[PDB]
Amino acid sequence: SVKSEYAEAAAVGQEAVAVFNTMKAAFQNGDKEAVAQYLARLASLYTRAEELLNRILEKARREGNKEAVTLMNEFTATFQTGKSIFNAMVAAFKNGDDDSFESYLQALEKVTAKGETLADQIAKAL
Repeated sequence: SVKSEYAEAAAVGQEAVAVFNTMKAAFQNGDKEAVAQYLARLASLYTRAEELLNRILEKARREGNKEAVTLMNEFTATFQTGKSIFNAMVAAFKNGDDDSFESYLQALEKVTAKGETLADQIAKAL
């Protein structure tokens, strides 16, 4: 079902949350060796989630589920905000800019925590 696919994409999302929190602890400890690996893992997770969310949106459209389309449009636009912030973090790590890294990390956390309200309504609309 579109709903089973949504639950799968939500689980990938929660996987990225878990890796993000481990990455934050490593950043705070100064384990540059670990942060680089977590960043690569997160990028692969975000790429997968984006693909899954897009397939779900296109299926909702083909089903004529207007309400799910609206919510998925709003959700994917916010997903892109987080992805822009994540890309900025990746660049800041590569430049050695821990100050910017922390700032972007904090921003990505609240773009993520504020997207929580919408993920719940998407499940119910699909």
